[PDB]
Amino acid sequence: SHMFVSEQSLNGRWTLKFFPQPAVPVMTIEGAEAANGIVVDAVVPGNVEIDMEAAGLVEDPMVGNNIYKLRPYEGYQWYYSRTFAAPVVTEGQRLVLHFGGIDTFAEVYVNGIKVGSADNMLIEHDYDITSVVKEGENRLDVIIRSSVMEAQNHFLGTLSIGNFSNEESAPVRRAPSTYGWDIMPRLVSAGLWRDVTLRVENPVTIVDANWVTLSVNPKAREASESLYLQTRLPFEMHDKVKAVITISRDGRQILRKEALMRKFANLFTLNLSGVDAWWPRGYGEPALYTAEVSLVDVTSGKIYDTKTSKIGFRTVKLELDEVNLPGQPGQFQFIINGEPVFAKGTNWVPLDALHSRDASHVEEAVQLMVEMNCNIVRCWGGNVYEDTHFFELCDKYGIMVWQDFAMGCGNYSQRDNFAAALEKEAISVVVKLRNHPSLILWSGNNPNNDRVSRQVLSRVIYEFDPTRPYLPSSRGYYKDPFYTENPSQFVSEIGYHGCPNRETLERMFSPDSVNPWQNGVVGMWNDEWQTKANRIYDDKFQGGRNDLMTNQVRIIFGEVPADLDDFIFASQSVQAEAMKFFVELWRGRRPYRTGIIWWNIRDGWPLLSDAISDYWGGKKQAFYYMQNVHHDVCCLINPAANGYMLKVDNNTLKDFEGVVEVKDVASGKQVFKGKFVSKANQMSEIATLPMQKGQGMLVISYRIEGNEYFNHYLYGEPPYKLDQYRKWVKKCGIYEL
Amino acid sequence: SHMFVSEQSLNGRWTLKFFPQPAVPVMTIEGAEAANGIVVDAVVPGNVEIDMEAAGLVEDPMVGNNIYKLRPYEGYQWYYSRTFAAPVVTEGQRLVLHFGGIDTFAEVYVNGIKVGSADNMLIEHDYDITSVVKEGENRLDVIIRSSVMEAQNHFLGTLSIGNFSNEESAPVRRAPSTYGWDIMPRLVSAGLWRDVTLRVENPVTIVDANWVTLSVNPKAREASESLYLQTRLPFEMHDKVKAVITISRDGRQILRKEALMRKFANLFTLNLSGVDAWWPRGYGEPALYTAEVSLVDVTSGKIYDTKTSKIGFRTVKLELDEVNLPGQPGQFQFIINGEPVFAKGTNWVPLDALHSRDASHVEEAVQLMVEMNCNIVRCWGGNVYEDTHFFELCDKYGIMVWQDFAMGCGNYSQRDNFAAALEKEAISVVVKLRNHPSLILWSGNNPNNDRVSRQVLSRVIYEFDPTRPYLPSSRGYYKDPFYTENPSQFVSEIGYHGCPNRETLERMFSPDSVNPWQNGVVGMWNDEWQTKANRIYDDKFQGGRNDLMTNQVRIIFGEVPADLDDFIFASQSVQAEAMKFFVELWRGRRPYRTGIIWWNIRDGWPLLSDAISDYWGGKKQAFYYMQNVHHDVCCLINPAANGYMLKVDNNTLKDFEGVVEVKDVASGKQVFKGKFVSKANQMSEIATLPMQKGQGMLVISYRIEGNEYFNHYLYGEPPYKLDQYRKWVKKCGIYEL
Repeated sequence: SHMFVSEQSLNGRWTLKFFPQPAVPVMTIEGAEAANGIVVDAVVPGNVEIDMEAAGLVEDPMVGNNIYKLRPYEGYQWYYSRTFAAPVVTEGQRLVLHFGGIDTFAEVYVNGIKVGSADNMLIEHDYDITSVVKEGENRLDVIIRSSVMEAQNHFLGTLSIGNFSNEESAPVRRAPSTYGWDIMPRLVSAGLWRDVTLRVENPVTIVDANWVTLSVNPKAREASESLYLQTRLPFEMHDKVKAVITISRDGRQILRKEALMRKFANLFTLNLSGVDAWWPRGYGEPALYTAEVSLVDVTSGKIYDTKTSKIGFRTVKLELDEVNLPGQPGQFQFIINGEPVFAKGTNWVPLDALHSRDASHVEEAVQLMVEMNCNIVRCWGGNVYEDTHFFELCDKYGIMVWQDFAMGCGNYSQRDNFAAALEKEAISVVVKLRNHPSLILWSGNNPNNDRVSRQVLSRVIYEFDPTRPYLPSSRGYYKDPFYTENPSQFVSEIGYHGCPNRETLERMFSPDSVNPWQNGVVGMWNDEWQTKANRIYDDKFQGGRNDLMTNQVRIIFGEVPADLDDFIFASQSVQAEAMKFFVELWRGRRPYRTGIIWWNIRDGWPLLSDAISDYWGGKKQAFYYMQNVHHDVCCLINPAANGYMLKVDNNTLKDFEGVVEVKDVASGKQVFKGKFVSKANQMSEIATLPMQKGQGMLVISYRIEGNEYFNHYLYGEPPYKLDQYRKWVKKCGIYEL
Repeated sequence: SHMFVSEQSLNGRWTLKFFPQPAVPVMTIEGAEAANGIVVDAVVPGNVEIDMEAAGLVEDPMVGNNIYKLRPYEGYQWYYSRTFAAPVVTEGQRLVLHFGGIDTFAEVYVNGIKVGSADNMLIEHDYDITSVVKEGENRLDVIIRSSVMEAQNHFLGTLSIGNFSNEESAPVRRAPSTYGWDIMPRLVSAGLWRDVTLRVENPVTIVDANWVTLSVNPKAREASESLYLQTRLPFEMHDKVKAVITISRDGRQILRKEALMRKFANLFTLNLSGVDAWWPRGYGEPALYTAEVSLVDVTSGKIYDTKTSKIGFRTVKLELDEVNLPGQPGQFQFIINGEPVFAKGTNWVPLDALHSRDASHVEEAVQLMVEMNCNIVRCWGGNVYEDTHFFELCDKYGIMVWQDFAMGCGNYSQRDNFAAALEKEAISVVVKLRNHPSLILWSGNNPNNDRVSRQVLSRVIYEFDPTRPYLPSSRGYYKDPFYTENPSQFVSEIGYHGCPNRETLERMFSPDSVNPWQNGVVGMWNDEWQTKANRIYDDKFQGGRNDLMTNQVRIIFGEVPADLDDFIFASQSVQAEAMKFFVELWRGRRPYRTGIIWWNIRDGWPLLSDAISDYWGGKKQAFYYMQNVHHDVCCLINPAANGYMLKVDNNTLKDFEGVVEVKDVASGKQVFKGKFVSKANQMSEIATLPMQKGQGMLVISYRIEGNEYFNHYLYGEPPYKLDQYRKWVKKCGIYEL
């Protein structure tokens, strides 16, 4: 919330004219209107493929192999055009044209006069159009050119070629996943994918309100909060404007401070009483306070500007362990408000290949994490930066955010132009997000002499966010020593394949391609299944990523099921047991293990992937398994040398008592029953259970403070029988089918 | 070989107009034609002094003191002018004006319109003149200004003044030796010293074909070769062009791979069978393979572009030792294809002061190294970068190349402008030479905080050549402890003075200046002998470098001879014994000693220097002495504590058996005869020979695999008798007089 004098939306219907980009790209209005192209109605915010599908010119890219039919448009130009009424601009005021998203390389014109040249799809773009606006009807024209073709204006270094990120992505500032990944389709797309507004500022305005938590005392309910305020202040207004700072919660005023404005930039330290600290989920309440600052004329009482946001009193420290594998990553632990927190959460991928539809999915997607009880989320660097509302939800629901700078698999340019473009991007995104309490870490996500991670991004954090840590860098049987003997205290990007629900299969695949076994030969994937797992370019081959699902089914159940529903249950049960085991293994091996960020919670396209819920919200079996091992206090079973260790993990700051009962599901015999005391913020061992004979499943039934919780442990050695496994799950009564 | 649509030569007769540079340098065509100057016929490629000498305006600078008469032209401007027919350029095609060498600061005009500004004589210059070319006769005009005068456009730091490299050389990007060195005349010169061509490119063209040897297995006859291909590819041509990669040898195809072009930049890995590794001389064959890549239309079969070059499957590592001297000079060894190689070779200096005649000397000069059996050559930083053909010869003949970035004695600018110019130069020369297997190392030749060596040049290698190492930094009696107790494992830049042959003396000097003793007083050099020493500026003085020659003759032979022919044999024998001892000393002290690069093999002006062959190809006595101690397997004698140690060195990967016989020349008495086993790639000790009485010479005769090899060892203590030494050489029968 930033109360300008006025904000007028330019969202709505525009005119979109597209045409193949000639050898000399079109950059002027005259050439854009003279170009031979097709004109359709467009929607802003949007993507050009959405407007084309509305016009009936492209088929639904979410179906079959229609994604490849968008290939020719990667070399097209896109000419947005509309008219707007000029807002009222009195003397001294400034008129700002704001684009939250321009994908990507575009020339912006107001009344035929160029006002800006854009080169980054991940950050905002503001242009002062005060001197070009006219009375009455005005013209806004944006000529976008081909992003793929922009790559050929650069010479790539050796290490920028041959990586998993496309070479076209290396020299340009766009979301690397747009060019194609293993979990994301190739849809470069284009268009104005976020809001376009007209803002009016007074000569006295708030440039930036930077809120920084300097100290927090959760027990005394105190906190010292700093406000680094920067303003535009004419000298005639010096000593005549005052800043009104207001901290409040639920309409109740906590603190109010007034200070005469004697200079454009000031630091205000607010020592607060009766305030609670912001905590991630499990460790306390996500206490948020409304922080408002206004510039008010001391005489007339005129309000020149107001900046409002919800802050959280919180400190973060990244404790790098350097005695146990100091050279290996993952040897770190987050310290929030002085307390070591164990992290459990998901990786955040694109919400949609057509990123204009991201905002409409943020609410549901964040609700998936709230149901899952994640206390952390790592926003993948192959994706765009999410908008303010996503971080607001993470503030409200107490989910810590690990933000990677937008860089993909590979090494990047060491030269001045890429550094200047990346520094401009880093300064923009940091200034935008640095006041959210959920944000806890910046990551360069990269050999260690790399100018980008070890200089440009680090230098921006040093000057513009010194209170948040910066990290310059980040599949057969789940019980393989590759997982069970992994030394990483903090593991991340750990996934497992799982077939989507049949309903999703029948919706993304053509009816002939819904069954995966082309010509009935099991193990052989038809061309549509191959595309939906994701093939980036239309190549005709057999095998690849799809062979993972089948291989995993054989390892656990001996044979691949021919029945499609039996194959879905088999594949989803493998993903469900594997993912649950990984979380239980890291939680059970505290205090050495410090966190686990799994991959991933939600797909951004109808796809066969490692996600536990698909693009249309269809939750796989893994989602419910994971849900029962993400509780604040979770009773679990880990393998032991001569049996099974029954443990109870506590990701809170309070102690708990309860009773746990483990029994074999097939025989009903009680293996253990007793009271347990789970001390706060630690793993507590209950009892070593004797080894069981053969295959089977144990059911864990525990109750804490009058609430019933359930879990299970599959013992024995695979291959198991799908029907016996099904019958174990059904008699266990925890999960459905 | 880069098959453009067409390449039309502009070499030949041009018009040259020269005039003194006024205070405001002429930079436009109008001022160039208006300036009062002299017009002569010129030849491209060439130097302006060559054109003037053809016009009878300057005397032969290679004779006497005529080099100083070119001084006034250091302040002149040079106006090249020519007409050319426009090549055929169809739609989409691009016309490129290519200059392989512009010395140096020049404004390039095509039809009166400026198309480029040049500021570096060491790299190519390409200008897209498509938009300025006209049908029919076209005009090409180049206005070069004074290089010396360009220096006064900069302010020099303290450490750039007083060094041995000229202050005029510090802020400009030219060969530092052009301004004067101890072994090179001061001839700044000017001109288009390399080819000028017109190239036509298709819209689909090859930008760069970077070949990199990823792994080699010399005994399996296998190797994995990577092709980093960058192209220009219009989007309409995406998915419609294929890359045809062809590895072959002697017209026999080894591998052919076709790949559809889906993006402009790709990495192709070629795992090859039946291929041999490239080895330096002695360690194996210089196996070269023809690597061709073409961009072919999949439908029409049209070939848009083809890039062909001869590659070599080879790996290189530089093993830096620390157990010994603290990262001191020489404490390293080259590891080629996993085998530690002992380096023996020469420093490479300018082939000509008028560098347009370099190319005409490359064949003969490389053949000097092949006759010498050098396996390495260090291209000196005071020289220009050699062209493609010189590296092709080093590929063909198995001579490793240690390339120094062009930089002279002294510290350089730490500011942005010089760093940006050097980065552009490094990027240009690295991309040009990074596909030659002979190229083995890049060197900054620089204190440890220097921006140039420890940042600009290092960052370019890190991004554009990560498979080649980068090194940020590089008497009287030859038995003085200064040499015999030198701790450098890899010695380099080690030389000894030697008077040239008499024919070179009679061709360099005036007939009265052929004898060195002015007015007959022995030891006093006339003004012409002083000039040829090289003396950069015409300052009259006695002594200097020339006193080194006489001093060495006195130490070894007690007195300098009066007869010029006896003085030549005395000075050349000193140089021959001194240089031979150095090579034998380093070869005999393996494995601690890792290499020796001596100075030098050839002169690039008619000069009195430490070279072992002069500018006109006259081999001094040292050339033949050296040739017999550069054999792949060499029997040598080193001094010992209580005698002499007969050793045999092996710079190959094979074993050799033979018989060696050592006997005193004067007497004829056998001192030793026996069989030896020279094990591969090491120094092997044969026998400790007993100490001999007084002065004399031992002759070493060894036979290996039915071949005849010879050497000798001068024993005793100087001064010797020049006649007695000559009788020893004549009775040995090895060397002539």
